[PDB]
Amino acid sequence: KPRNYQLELALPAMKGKNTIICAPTGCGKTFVSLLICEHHLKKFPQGQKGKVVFFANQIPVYEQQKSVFSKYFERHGYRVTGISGATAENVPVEQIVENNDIIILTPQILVNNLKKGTIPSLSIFTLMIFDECHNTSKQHPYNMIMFNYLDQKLGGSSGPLPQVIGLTASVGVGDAKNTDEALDYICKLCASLDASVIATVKHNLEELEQVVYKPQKFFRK
Amino acid sequence: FKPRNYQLELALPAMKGKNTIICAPTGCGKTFVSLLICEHHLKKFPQGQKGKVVFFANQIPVYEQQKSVFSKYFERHGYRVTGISGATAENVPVEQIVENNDIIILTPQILVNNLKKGTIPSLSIFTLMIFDECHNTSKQHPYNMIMFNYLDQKLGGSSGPLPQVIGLTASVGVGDAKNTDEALDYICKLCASLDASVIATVKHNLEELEQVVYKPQKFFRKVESRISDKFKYIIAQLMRDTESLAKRICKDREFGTQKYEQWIVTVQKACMVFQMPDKDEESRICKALFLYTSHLRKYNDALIISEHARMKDALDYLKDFFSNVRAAGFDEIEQDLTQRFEEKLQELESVSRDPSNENPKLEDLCFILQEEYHLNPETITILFVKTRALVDALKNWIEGNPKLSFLKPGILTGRGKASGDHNILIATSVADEGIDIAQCNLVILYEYVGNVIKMIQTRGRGRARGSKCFLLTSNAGVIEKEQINMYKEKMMNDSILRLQTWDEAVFREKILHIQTHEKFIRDSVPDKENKKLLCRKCKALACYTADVRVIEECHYTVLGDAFKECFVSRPHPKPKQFSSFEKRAKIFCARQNCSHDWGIHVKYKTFEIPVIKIESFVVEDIATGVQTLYSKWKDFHFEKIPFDPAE
Amino acid sequence: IATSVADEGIDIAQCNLVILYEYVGNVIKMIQTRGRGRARGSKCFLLTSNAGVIEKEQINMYKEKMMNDSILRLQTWDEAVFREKILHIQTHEKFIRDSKPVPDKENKKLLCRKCKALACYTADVRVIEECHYTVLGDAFKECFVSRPHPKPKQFSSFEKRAKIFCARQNCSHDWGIHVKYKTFEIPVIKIESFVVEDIATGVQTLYSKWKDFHFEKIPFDPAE
Amino acid sequence: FKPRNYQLELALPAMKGKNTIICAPTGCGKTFVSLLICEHHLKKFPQGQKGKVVFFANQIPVYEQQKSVFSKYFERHGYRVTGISGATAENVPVEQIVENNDIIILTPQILVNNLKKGTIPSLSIFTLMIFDECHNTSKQHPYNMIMFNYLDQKLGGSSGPLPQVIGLTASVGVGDAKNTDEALDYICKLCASLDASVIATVKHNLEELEQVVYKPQKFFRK
RNA sequence: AAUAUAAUAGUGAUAUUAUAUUC
RNA sequence: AAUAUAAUAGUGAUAUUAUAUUC
RNA sequence: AAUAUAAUAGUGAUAUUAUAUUC
RNA sequence: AAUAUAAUAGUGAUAUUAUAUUC
Ligand SMILES: *O[C@H]1[C@@H](O)[C@H](n2cnc3c(=O)[nH]c(N)nc32)O[C@@H]1COP(=O)(O)OP(=O)(O)OP(=O)(O)O
Ligand SMILES: *O[C@H]1[C@@H](O)[C@H](n2cnc3c(=O)[nH]c(N)nc32)O[C@@H]1COP(=O)(O)OP(=O)(O)OP(=O)(O)O
Ligand SMILES: *O[C@H]1[C@@H](O)[C@H](n2cnc3c(=O)[nH]c(N)nc32)O[C@@H]1COP(=O)(O)OP(=O)(O)OP(=O)(O)O
Ligand SMILES: *O[C@H]1[C@@H](O)[C@H](n2cnc3c(=O)[nH]c(N)nc32)O[C@@H]1COP(=O)(O)OP(=O)(O)OP(=O)(O)O
Ligand SMILES: [Mg+2]
Ligand SMILES: [Mg+2]
Ligand SMILES: [Mg+2]
Ligand SMILES: [Mg+2]
Ligand SMILES: [Zn+2]
Ligand SMILES: [Zn+2]
Repeated sequence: KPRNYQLELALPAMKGKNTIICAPTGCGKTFVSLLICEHHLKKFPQGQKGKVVFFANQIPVYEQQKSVFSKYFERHGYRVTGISGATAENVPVEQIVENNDIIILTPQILVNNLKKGTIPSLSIFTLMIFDECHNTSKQHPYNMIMFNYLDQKLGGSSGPLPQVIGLTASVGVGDAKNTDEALDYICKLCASLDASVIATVKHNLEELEQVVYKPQKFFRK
Repeated sequence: FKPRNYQLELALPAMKGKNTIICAPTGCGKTFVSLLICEHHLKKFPQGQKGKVVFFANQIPVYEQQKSVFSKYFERHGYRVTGISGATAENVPVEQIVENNDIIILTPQILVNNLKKGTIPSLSIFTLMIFDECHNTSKQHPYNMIMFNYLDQKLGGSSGPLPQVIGLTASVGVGDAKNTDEALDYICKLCASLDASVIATVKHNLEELEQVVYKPQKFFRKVESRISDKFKYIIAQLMRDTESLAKRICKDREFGTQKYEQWIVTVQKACMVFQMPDKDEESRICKALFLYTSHLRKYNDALIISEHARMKDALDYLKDFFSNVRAAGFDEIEQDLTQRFEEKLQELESVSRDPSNENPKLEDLCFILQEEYHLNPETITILFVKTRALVDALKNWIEGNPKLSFLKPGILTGRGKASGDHNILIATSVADEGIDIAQCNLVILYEYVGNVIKMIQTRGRGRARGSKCFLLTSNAGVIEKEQINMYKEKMMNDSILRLQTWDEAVFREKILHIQTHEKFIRDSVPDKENKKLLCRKCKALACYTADVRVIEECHYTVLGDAFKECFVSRPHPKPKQFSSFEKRAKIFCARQNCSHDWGIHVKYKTFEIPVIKIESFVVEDIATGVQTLYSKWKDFHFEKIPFDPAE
Repeated sequence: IATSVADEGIDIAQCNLVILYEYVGNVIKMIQTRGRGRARGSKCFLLTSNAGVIEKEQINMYKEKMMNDSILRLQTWDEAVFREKILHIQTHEKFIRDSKPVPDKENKKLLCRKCKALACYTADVRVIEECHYTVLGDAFKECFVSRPHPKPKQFSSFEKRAKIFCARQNCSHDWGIHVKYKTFEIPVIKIESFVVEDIATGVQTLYSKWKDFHFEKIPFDPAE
Repeated sequence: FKPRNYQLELALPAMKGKNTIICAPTGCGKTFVSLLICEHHLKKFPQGQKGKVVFFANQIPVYEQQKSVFSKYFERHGYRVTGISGATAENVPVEQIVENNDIIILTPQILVNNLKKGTIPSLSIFTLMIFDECHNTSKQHPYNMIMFNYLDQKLGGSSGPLPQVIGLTASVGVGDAKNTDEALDYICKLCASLDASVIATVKHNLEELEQVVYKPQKFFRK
């Protein structure tokens, strides 16, 4: 039984919109991910099937997400697998991606396999989820994958592209000294993830504030 | 191809770029007129430009026919012909299909819907429009919606180019006009609806036209009603005993008439809103009342059927009814009523097996058929009746009659809830002209009441010289209706010939006036608290208005696993795909074999969902307790939550 | 409160009290049930009004003694000899294991076991993947009702959607299920709900399982 | 309608997805055979997928007839039928026309020219191909050019999905063959041209067929 | 302009003519 | 679900039924 | 639809019911 | 080996160090 604000955060994503989901740490973004993935996979007709890729930037988060998704989606008939640096070598990555509906990856695997050529395009995925998506910027692996995405989009490749969902507790304003510059930075981040929507808790705020409380900060000089 | 002179004469005003209503007798070959107009229209453009024609067929057979003819004819000229009907309208790029074809055959609802969605931005994309049976352009008919768009663009400041409008009809109609002047008004309003400045009729070439389409002679047969009803004498006792049974539970007009039908329907709707503290008892007596009024209705129907046909046919109607009832299941009330019916069955079949009781109308009909087939054994007949029950009735009556043995009957009805060997074709009615069938040199109208347009159109079956049309009735009013319809035709032709004499400019001015007036006329709080939806028969709880979702601002479905326990289902007798929906099965009330029809079960996109009609339910307000009944979902006013796939 | 659990199953909370109410089982389940009593001081009561049940599980205890003793005996044997004996038993079992009735092509009639209404014909019955049986034609569709399945499940290539019942005079006898199989939406019927009348003879016989019903079973062809 | 048994028999190898040359006497109603195969082909696809059938008529009258019949038959089932001939082939978005229609009747030269022009990138857009009078596939005839494209795609390194291929003929021909072995070679070469692994003829149902198409008695007047 | 079939001349590729079709 | 026609009830917007069509 | 276990009649293959599981 | 963040120096690209991660 999901909390209301989780449904509220998941709603723009479930409508097929590329979305940056911004909510405080500990609000249970995992279940949001599960809802988005479930709705995304079940929406496809009989003659078609979706493929979801979940990017976790760290091995503990990788294993956790892999376990949770495997336990949750085994029932619905979706095969969940994962590729980390340990199991990434001397394996048919293309087949592993092809033979599974949900694939949990550390971004470096996809970067390496993309530039190596084993995975020709991102068109193989119908959905992408970046955990801690604020990391998409500069030379970070996230941003490299997204560079592949945008290179395909802005080019004449004319191939189908996956829906992109970011997840973060903060997008960040960067070095911005004022709200205008902040707006520009946030816009550039949205551009990085090709997101047209930023989802935050609005209607359900009072419920959210009964879960994650803001601690008091003191300054000792 | 060798076109007749009157066809060129009719097509001439349209070829001059004039918006034109083409009025000519049914069967004169209007298709060739359309072909000529389209060919000339397409070939008139310079090299750097091209025209786009859209043809409106109101019915699918006409759609396929016209699409085929236009494709076969215009392929050699380098013009692509396509079509979009209800079947092929879904999940297709309508805009591109229109853009990539020169001639497009369409059922009007496609264009109305696509204009409403905005997929087709403007009517400016067409340089020519052709309305088949253009007399249908009026009121809320799809044709008139299209023309609403057209005139909204013309009278507006958009200043976009508009297509030439060509209507086609056998009769424009005078409407309700009691005199020629008012008829002139109606015709002018029609011309305003189609934005037509010209009414084209055959004048110079009439002598050629009259050698193709001949006017059949019309005879009026006025007969007497059957002199004595034994059948109604005894069945009025079953109506009386049933309304006496109803007279036990109630705590609260002639038989065999429409008045009694209206009364018993209003009563049936009155019994659904009665309430008690005990709800199960309420369900019992409401089911009882529903059943009583139902049997009453069926008995009434039997009376009427036997008025217009054999008493055996009415008896068999009731027997079919009770057969179905027996198939439904054993209900105490139904078993009772069927029992009391079965008590009188012997007496009844005793009373319709007698040759003495045969109705005067069927005797006279038999006389007509006998004489006409005696004179001409090769005669092909078509027999129009009001109801399908009468279709079956006369179907059985003909082959159940030894004297009519030369007849080989056939059936023509609608789909919904000479060289061959069929000599006579019994039918209900056919919308407009339709596809040409075998020529009938005998047309029998049995208790038929039409309008002037249908009268003029039915002549198309009699095109051959020597065709005859009889009107047989016991009502004596029907005669008068047909006669005043003939007078209406006179008014029509005279008013048309008067309009043709006007200066075209002045006529355009009057038309513009009418159009602007009509546009002026045309341009002229939902309840948020939860309601209950109860069965209209057993008063059982079916749904809550919070569970109801609205798909495409039209169809209504239900969410939750709760509703799945309230209904049963059986595969749909007539599986049909409407819009984006595909009919699968019928859903009925599941409580104690109530089996009341709640709606249908359909496949919509990826979902398998039930769709219900408010007509089958009673709306109870939780707060007040007041129960209400509703026409259609349009008249039910509450805030309707759109269907969300993500919900 | 529970009915039964196959084998050990998932590990549950530790119960220091296990009560068997009119319960009868084998030695294996007896030893497995102890797994819920792992902690010291756990107790197991067997409560019955039958002088038999007690006797049953004590001969089960004796069976356990025999088991442990026999295992202790087998563990003293030489592994080579044991391999030899095992191979002997294996070959024997394979010999026993390595060691079809003529189908009836006469058209039968499948009648409702309750109301004796005609449901199906054996000419209409088609077999999907050697196991499940369906009914062709639009004739069958007027013989049955359907209700949304209370426990929809996916088995193999099939998806359960509705349950189907008899339509005649509210017989409502359970004839089978209605399923989505590949591209087709089709009913699947069980023979245990029907009576077979060969009306050549006029004889009515009853079959519990489909594989015990021998008639001509034609494969399901999408190309029909 | 009510198909004759030999028609179902002839269509059966095609309805199982095999590339098939159908060889039957002239006037046995091959039209309804095509209708059967096409209907089954289009209805076999799941919801999220759809097929595209292309019918090759070598002559304009046959083109118009087949276009008409297919249109009248498949309109009710929700399949758009169209056609492209020499008259309608110029200054039109042929690629879009192919894309936006389920059943397309072509004269072969349209497909040849449009394949060569590049407007139709691959035959992978069609899930089914039907050649009327398929014995014409040989030498430089347009049919054989189309099949050259097909076979170049098949035998080539990168090969996408390929359409099922159904030929229709009264006679496959033996060529100049002077004996049954050379005839066998010619027939095998023809089957190789159309990529057909099955030759369907009427065998089980022969009596029914011989009640429909009778063989005229031939006399020679010297 | 291209394609097919037939007859012909030639050992053959082909060539002439006849016939049909297509873009 | 929408639309048209006819009869009936009402002064009428409408309403009921019948018939047909469309999406 | 298959599989296992238990009770019950049969000497037994089995059969009925109960329970549980799997595809 | 790659990447991110922070401090510091520099107008800046960057550079040093610290910290963390990934392959
Ligand atoms: O070289 C040919 C050709 O370029 C052109 N031509 C004439 N008809 C066609 C045609 O149907 N298709 C194509 N692709 N090209 C065509 O004309 C040149 C020769 O002219 P002709 O005198 O031989 O042709 P004409 O129209 O006078 O007579 P015919 O075509 O009926 O035989
Ligand atoms: O409210 C209606 C409607 O939502 C839906 N429905 C049924 N047929 C159609 C249709 O042709 N076009 C549209 N837009 N909507 C349709 O069903 C609801 C009512 O169900 P019914 O019981 O009246 O439908 P049924 O098939 O049983 O009768 P009928 O359609 O043959 O007259
Ligand atoms: O003959 C059976 C069978 O073909 C099919 N069926 C039903 N459930 C399954 C299943 O779990 N696995 C397989 N392989 N096949 C199955 O249904 C036919 C009989 O229908 P039932 O009424 O017995 O099945 P139902 O769902 O109504 O009851 P239940 O078995 O789940 O309890
Ligand atoms: O140039 C580097 C590099 O080639 C190699 N190396 C060491 N660790 C890694 C690694 O995690 N991933 C990759 N791709 N390459 C690696 O060693 C060379 C330098 O040796 P170092 O002394 O700097 O590395 P070392 O293991 O000794 O120290 P540390 O990296 O654990 O702190
Ligand atoms: Mg799917
Ligand atoms: Mg053939
Ligand atoms: Mg499909
Ligand atoms: Mg060519
Ligand atoms: Zn009910
Ligand atoms: Zn039954």
